[PDB]
Amino acid sequence: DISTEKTVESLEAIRHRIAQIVQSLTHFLAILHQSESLSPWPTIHKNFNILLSQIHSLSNNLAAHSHTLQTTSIYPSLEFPVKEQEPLLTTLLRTKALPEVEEWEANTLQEYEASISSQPKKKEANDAYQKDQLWDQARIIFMEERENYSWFRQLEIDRATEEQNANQMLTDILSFMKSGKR
Amino acid sequence: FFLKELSLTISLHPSYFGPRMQDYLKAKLLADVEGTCSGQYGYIICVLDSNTIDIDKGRVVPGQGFAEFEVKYRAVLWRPFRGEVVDAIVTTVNKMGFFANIGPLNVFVSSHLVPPDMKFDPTANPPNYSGEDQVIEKGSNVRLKIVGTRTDATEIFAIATMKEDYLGVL
Amino acid sequence: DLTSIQWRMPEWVQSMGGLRTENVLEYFSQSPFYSHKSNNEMLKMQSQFNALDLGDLNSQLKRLTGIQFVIIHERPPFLWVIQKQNRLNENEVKPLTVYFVCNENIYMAPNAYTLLATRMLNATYCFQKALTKIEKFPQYNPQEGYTYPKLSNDNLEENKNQSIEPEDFSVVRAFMQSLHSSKEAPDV
Amino acid sequence: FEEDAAQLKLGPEFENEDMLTVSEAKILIETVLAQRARETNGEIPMTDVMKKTVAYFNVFARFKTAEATYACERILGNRFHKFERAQLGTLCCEDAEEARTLIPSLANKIDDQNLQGILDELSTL
Amino acid sequence: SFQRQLVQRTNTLNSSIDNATLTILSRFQDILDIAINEGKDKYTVAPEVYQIECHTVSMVRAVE
Amino acid sequence: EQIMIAQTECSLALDMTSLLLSKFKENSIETISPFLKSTVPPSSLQFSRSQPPESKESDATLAKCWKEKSLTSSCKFLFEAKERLTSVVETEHEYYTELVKVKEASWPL
Repeated sequence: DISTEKTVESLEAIRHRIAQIVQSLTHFLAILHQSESLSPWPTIHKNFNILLSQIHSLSNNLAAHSHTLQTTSIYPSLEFPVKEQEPLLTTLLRTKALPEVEEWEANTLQEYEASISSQPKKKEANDAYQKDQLWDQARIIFMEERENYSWFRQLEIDRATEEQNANQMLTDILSFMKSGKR
Repeated sequence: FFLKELSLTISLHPSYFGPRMQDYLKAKLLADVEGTCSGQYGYIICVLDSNTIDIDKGRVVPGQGFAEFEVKYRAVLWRPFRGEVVDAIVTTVNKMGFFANIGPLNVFVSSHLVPPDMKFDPTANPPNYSGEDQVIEKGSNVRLKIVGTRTDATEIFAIATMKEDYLGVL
Repeated sequence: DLTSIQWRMPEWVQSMGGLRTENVLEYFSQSPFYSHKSNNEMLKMQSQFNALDLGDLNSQLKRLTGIQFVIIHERPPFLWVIQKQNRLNENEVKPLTVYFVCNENIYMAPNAYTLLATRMLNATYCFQKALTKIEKFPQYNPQEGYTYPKLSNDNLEENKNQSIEPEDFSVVRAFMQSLHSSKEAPDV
Repeated sequence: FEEDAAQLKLGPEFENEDMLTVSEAKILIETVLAQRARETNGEIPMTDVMKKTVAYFNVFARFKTAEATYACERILGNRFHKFERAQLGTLCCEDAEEARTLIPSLANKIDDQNLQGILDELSTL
Repeated sequence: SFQRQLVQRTNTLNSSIDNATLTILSRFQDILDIAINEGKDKYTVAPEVYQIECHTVSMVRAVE
Repeated sequence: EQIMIAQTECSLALDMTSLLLSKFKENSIETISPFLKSTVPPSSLQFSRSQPPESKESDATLAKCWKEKSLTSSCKFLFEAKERLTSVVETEHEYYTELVKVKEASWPL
């Protein structure tokens, strides 16, 4: 019975993240619309950073949420208009991406298979688990060398102390130029 | 929140008669009333200056040299009353109650006025009052029903409860 | 394949004049979406045996185990909800896809995650594509800063503070402002 | 003397006055600020009362838009009880039974069906 | 004081160094975290490219 | 253009997901694009319980090859950026050598 709660809740978080990235990118495009000419490139990178925050939280919400989503299936209910409103919803039921880009994925399959034509029989994935696992260990060794390091004088503040009493010594001679007490 | 008409007297000084008094009177008004609070009208959020700003008078003082300019103005005020339901923003959570916060007024929800399903947890990462899945920490606007209000020194303070239906976590 | 694609043989509907009740599973039987070891089809085999013993549908169906295409939400005269399922008992049900009358088409209902992944992938693809045939044109310099080479720049054409001790409009802006004041200057 | 809750009861002047809306209130505040800025040196202390409101107002933007407010206004109409009005547009959700509980003063004031219809319009807004 | 001028100035310099250099550190660091493939959906593999992009570009950026 | 397509498609994500979550909470459908509420009533979309649904080798294969292409893209990035940066060094150095001719010859700066 919890799954409906998973729907309203986790999809509330999702639609929230969408509400972020979309309208925020409207703000983005508007920032682009500021352009009499040149775009602020570093700002653009900052925008892409914010996008990294978006993909961060979104990928975060993919999580075990997909474990529930895989069983899910969209369908319009009783209040959905029937006469000819459907086809746009069929597009909403249409999971199809960019046909050129799906063609691109097909290109990746067929051309990796072309690499297979260059390399007729060569398994790698089994030890590729140790490819990524060597990434997994070498990252740790990398962190080791990181932790080994020293990281970032204060004496400069004490240089002010040289002029501390020198100001007090400034008080000294003036007291002589004043009182002249010996 | 209300939009009402209030009065206030500005006692101007000769030094500022010039030829643009109107401006001075308006500037002085904003400064004296905005941010203030009374038990009678409550928090004077801000004054709807412009168009809704009347400047009558005034009659100079005999033994003072200062003239009193009566002013009628429209303002946004926030006055609370026992029995009103409002959304608040929890600020702190102590085994003493719930230190919420609505706008500019501070609302205290005595622990004794909180359901018996919300046990107090001080060990939990951040002191909170869960039950009962529902977890109310220092970041969860709750719904309360003002039970009693007080006005001590222009300032206002009342207590709210969570005993009725449809109150609590939002 | 199972999404927004044509699969129509309208003349069948032209004969039927449209759907009624069980006849939806007729044109659906014409559809690939129809299953052969569905209880609709194994008890279609029952129609090839017992024939008479099928009732409407759901009585003969759900009481018997296997794949089924039960009806629940009519939407006359176009849509009709018909979910796929798998009974494991005369009582138990294990529902599958909601096949639906898309009118001269019936489709499996897509995962939300599928289209969501489509959105994520296409969006991040727009990001990466923004990084593709665009990046590395503003070449960096500590001194010159980012640079924008051209056969001709036109079109148009953390440092230092203290230094030596247009307005393309010929103050035309204020002149236009004065035009605003002056168009009704006689009038105002 | 008068320290009840009601049930619509308390100060007469305040009762007479119309309770400003949340989103609309914030919009008006914004408008006011814009008019003031029209010729400012820079700064204008917002004291402490401003900060709080600025937060609560944004944390309750039941109409983050200049038109949202107008839409809401259009949807409404019948006064009934300034308070109740602003209260209904400040809470939201959802069923009748719930409406009475929150605003017992509604007793035999309005029906139901209608209420439900209004809630649906708000949720979609 | 003339002291805090040059002192806070140079402190801004080293702080900026901390900024860009730590940027290079973490951005080069987490690409290694990005290396994971198995046990994750292919569509979840898609973001990782953009992740690596932002990390490396952030690196050369911080270098600049 | 591209951001228009993807981002507005995401707006459709927010809108239709709002159509789904409008079955219960009303503080969700509110964010839909203005044309939609004028048209289709909320709470229209509804989820169905169905299927694993399916899986294929293209999943793992693309999951590998795309990461390969990604890390290699990082390599090309680091190397060609190394080129442009080295060139920037080659350019920038002349300035401060001429500034050896300046400051190391004692001139105002």
